[PDB]
Amino acid sequence: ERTWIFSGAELKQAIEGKLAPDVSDPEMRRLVSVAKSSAYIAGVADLTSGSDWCGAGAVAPHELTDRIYTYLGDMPAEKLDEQAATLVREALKVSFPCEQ
Amino acid sequence: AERTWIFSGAELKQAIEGKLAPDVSDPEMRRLVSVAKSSAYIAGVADLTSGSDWCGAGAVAPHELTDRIYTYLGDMPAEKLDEQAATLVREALKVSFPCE
Repeated sequence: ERTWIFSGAELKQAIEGKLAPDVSDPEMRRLVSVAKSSAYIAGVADLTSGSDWCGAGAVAPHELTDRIYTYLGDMPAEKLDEQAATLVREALKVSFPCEQ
Repeated sequence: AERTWIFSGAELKQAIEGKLAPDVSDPEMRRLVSVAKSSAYIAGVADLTSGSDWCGAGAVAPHELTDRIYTYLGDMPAEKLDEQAATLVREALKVSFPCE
């Protein structure tokens, strides 16, 4: 019943530099791994900007990764097995809420 | 600047083509990092919208998503490709793999 490309656990591993399994090079596993996490987060952040979270023009990419990493660190194993993107949306919404 | 998005459509199209990692000097590594970014950006959008904007995640291979998105971005004029990539990914997925 898993159909998602990244789980929360895998996105957390990507941020930590651990999600380039098909890369044999060392000390360039890290570059590919964090490129995946940054780009996955960017997909969710770009799509949801101005709807689920606000202030895209005043937030640096590194700040998005930091908030998401903190949030994923808060999640128990059952939530981290679910799709990563919903967790990114939740992190952005609590971090950078839109005025209701 | 009016632009707040991390990837434009033009940048996602360049990433799929292996040309969005300018601070990576080894050519093969530039290509690997670039396509890692495109795959992960698309995955963020695809995972978030699965079962709502597009359907079939269990049966469609990741490479098929990239192929449909690349075709779709190739359909867009330059002004539209300057907009956020994620909404273009959602549009590509919705026309390619519609729900109900």
